[PDB]
Amino acid sequence: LHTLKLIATTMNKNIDYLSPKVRWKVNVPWEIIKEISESVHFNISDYFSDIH
Amino acid sequence: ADAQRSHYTVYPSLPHIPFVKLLSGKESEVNVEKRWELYHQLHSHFHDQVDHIIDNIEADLKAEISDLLYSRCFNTIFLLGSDSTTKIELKDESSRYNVLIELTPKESPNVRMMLRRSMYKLYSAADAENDVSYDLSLVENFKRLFGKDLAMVFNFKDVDSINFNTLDNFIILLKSAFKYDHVKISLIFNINTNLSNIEKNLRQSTIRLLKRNYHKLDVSSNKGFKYGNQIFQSFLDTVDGKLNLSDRFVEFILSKMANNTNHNLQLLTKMLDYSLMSYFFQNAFSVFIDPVNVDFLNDDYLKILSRCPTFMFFVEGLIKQHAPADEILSLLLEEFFVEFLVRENPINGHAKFVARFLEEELNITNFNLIELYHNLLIGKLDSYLDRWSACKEYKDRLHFEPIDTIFQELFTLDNRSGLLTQSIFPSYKSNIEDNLLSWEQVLPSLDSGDLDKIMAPVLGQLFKLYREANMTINIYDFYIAFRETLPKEEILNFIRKDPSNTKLLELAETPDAFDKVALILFMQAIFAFENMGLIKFQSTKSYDLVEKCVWRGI
Amino acid sequence: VIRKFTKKNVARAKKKYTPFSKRFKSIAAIPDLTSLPEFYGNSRFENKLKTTQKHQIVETIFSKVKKQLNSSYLPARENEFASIYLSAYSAIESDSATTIYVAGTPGVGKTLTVREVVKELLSSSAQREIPDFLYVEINGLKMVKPTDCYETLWNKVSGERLTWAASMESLEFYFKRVPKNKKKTIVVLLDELDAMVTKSQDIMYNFFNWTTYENAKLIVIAVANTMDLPERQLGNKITSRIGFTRIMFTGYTHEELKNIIDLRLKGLNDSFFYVDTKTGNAILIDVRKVRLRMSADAIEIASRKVASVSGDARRALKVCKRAAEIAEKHYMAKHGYGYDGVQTVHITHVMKALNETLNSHVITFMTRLSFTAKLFIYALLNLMKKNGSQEQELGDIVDEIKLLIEVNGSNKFVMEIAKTLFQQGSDNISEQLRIISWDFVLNQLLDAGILFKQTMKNDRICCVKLNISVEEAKRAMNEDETLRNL
DNA sequence: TTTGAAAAGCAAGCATAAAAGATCTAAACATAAAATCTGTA
DNA sequence: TACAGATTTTATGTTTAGATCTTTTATGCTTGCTTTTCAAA
Ligand SMILES: Nc1ncnc2c1ncn2[C@@H]1O[C@H](COP(=O)(O)OP(=O)(O)OP(=O)(O)O)[C@@H](O)[C@H]1O
Ligand SMILES: [Mg+2]
Repeated sequence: LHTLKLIATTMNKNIDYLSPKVRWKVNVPWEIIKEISESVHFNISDYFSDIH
Repeated sequence: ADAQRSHYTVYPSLPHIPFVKLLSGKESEVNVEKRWELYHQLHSHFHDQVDHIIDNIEADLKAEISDLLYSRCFNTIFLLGSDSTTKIELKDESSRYNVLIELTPKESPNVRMMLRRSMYKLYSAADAENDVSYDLSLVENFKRLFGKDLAMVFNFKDVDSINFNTLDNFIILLKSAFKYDHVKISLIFNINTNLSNIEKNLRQSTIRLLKRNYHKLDVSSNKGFKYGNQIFQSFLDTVDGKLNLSDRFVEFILSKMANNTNHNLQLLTKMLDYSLMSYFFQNAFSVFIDPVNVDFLNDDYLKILSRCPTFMFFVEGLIKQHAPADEILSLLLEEFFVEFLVRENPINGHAKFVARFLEEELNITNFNLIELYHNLLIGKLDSYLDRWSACKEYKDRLHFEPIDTIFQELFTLDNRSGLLTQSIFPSYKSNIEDNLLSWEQVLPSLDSGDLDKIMAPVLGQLFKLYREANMTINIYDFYIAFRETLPKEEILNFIRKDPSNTKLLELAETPDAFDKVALILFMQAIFAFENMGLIKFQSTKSYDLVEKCVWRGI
Repeated sequence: VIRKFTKKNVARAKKKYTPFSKRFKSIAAIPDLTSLPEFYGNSRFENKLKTTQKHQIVETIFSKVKKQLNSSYLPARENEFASIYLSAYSAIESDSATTIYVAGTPGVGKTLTVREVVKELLSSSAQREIPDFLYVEINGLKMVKPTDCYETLWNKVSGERLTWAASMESLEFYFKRVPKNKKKTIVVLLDELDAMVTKSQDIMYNFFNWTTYENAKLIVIAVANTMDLPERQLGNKITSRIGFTRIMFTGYTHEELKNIIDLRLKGLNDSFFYVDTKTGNAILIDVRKVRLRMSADAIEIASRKVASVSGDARRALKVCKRAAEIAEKHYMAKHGYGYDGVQTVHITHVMKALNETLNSHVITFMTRLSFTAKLFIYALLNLMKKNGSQEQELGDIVDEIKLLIEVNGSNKFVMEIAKTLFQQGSDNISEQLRIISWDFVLNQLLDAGILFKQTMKNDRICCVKLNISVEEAKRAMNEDETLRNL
């Protein structure tokens, strides 16, 4: 998932994967993750309905 | 010192097969060599078919790309699930240079490098069959220099990895070649994720440009299961009449094959290979898959084969059906073992029969032969065939009940010991956590014997206090907690055991001796934890607090 | 072969690669280098720049004063002359090797007195009081590459042309292993030594290290602009190991500059000239006899102003030349003379020539700008008066300009000019977000150096600062009769 | 069935880590003319 | 020695991999007040 850049890091070249200073973030929009969650029948909207 | 070097070569000092002697070492070396050679013919018979299948994948896939590539805009091909390993061929088409250009994201940091590498490769390929500038005026002057027309086929490898702004600007750059009447351009995109992820990163005018003629091609090995079924059938015809496959093994194959999508066939080959190595390394009955070794029966073979549960069930059924006791004691065998290892086991041929009947007689192609074989093993083939709504009239022809044959447990591929899990797909960090927490399943408890008996090894003792602590640990309080577990008297007796070391004896009579020893061991274990990745110093120049990073059971 | 790039304009000099360590078989196989016609120097481009004139030049009485105050044409440098001359003379007569480091600010007579010491040494060697020597002058600011000094000095020593690394090994082998009886003494002037040491300290350390050799017979005079150049380019251990002579050159006082100027003008002041009354040509002694003078207080205040600021002879000589040029310009304009009783260079001419140096044109340039540019500067000054940041966003300047136009609606000038500023006086042009000539005056103030603008492609949040000061801007906008009342 | 009270939540302010990149250096990769070294002749 | 040819030397251009420092923004700590579920009467 990192080499496909659906997940991203804070640094892009010479990445230290095993350092605790390097953090991770998602790299897909809401529509992509929505159709991914409906592909597996996961209720991803239920974790966002009560928060806002 | 070589230990402090970056790298060094050792020319070892030389002062013959890795198979060992089974039957508690009482197996003959002839049987060991015969097991070795038997494993080699089975492995060769499987892997020749696997190599032929992989070559056929390459040939048919080049054929499909060559068909789609031929017969004022780009000609766009999207290869979905490509992994970009295939060598794309272009034909010989007279009065026209067909030049193929591979570009990777490493060769593409900006549009300038893309154009310079592309025109260098174009000029080199045109010269291979006066220096020039490596820019797009080489394209417009191509018929003036070389005399023939130009057909460029761009192959972008790992499109999910190239920066999309650079790729968009490169496509817009290549649009400028449409005003030359001697140039046609084809683009091949190796898409790994999906097409909707690609068009959300490209600009809308570029998508409108690419929409004029584009062709999608699912180039994955998962599509139709056509290549996995050939590999699994090749393994079945290797072991047909010799070895059986358990339902646990095939279910394990399916479960592991689901978890990897881009690289499925060689994972299947690796799993089947390791199961074959494990069987031929652990089982002394492997020589009996060849009928010429039936004179090699010894005592230890008989007491190993007498513990088979099929033999157990057969003899208790025999005492159920036969009232006299004289015939029962005669069997409790060497001649009865031989007559049943030559059975045909027609489940493999019937699996081939339903495979060819589903493929070539009902025009149904979306079936997994591994899943079909699992359903035939568990006895639910009808519950696998009642999905396509066309095997209803053929439900009674394809019926098969499983025959639990006698002494099949000595010739089968299973996983009830977890060896395939521990070797190919281990729970790596869970194994590290469980070896740290328990540690009596690693180090033996032999019965400095006293200090070894009543004090833990330092890393496990540190991990026991690490696991029960909070996210943020004070280092001094951690050292105070670690010092309480240690024996204050037996450690001081332990460092006085050797009278030759004088400085340690001098340090032992210090009134601050035990705290120094505890702090030294604590600091060494703390830096071992820091190197393993278990803790992290949340600072640069204090080193007073640490943060927990790893939790057991996650 | 298909190339990945081409280098089509490579011009390579025909310089050999073999150093002097391989010219002979052994150290005892080296002949007398003094008795060789290529060693130690044992200009054909003048006739390119030659032509014949048709008309005679009219040499005006002030042109003698101008020509005789040039830097191309040693009062006050006697202790420095004595120090350099005795160090070099004592090292030449003892066949030793030494180095003299001379430092100072530009124009204080460093190169001039080093050259005068060298010519006095050459004259003493012509009288056979000291043995003969070669003179090499190496200027660090007259090079393409700093290593070319290695190419130059060896070419002055041996007569052959080598590459710089081979020249460096050749000079090392020459100063180390060649015996003293087979070589000549060398005096090197290393002028502008900070130009040759910027990349690294190899040339400095090599030239200072060669003077520590017992066989070298080398005199290195190194001239620089800072004093701590050897102390910061080499360590204190190295500079203690060489032990160079250390000489500073302080700037001239006003009395020394005055003696320099009237020694340039010794034969011309209070002197008679035969002047052709129809052309203006003057001959030093239909023809008028004119005396020529420069007053003492003019030279006095010129040398007093120069010695306060810089203290160098070039500035004092040049303001005297500029005063003479101003006087000759007024003289030629008055008499109607061409190019082909008492004439004096007055105190006011020296005043005006000094005022061209002293004054700045920033305020004068800003008072002659257009209304839009002065509006920009006024809005900028208002913004740094309000928020006090010294960097203002361009959108804030736009809004402040719009607010200053909208507030002063009762003013006659703003009411007359607003249609010009926002529509270019035309009813077919829509009302613009910027004033007319907005980017024109922004680019003009950036080109003049009045402003500084950061590099940012958002034109609104991009920041701009005054690059001069706030007081010249305040003096400029208070001059304008429009801006100063609103 | 209450109850109360300590755990959890929240926010203003602030010191500090860290992201993003501007700027630069050096190594790998690449070419090229003059000099210099090799192998025959 | 002579000389064509191969290799070195010196000199410079092209591209990539990585280091350091600056500027702006995220992030965690502290302290004081407010809500909320669970251990106990
Ligand atoms: N003592 C002097 N007597 C007469 N003329 C002098 C004297 N000093 C300097 N000058 C004049 O000023 C010019 C500048 O002197 P010079 O070139 O020696 O300066 P410098 O200290 O080497 O300067 P820089 O550091 O700029 O090279 C000389 O060429 C000469 O015309
Ligand atoms: Mg000078």
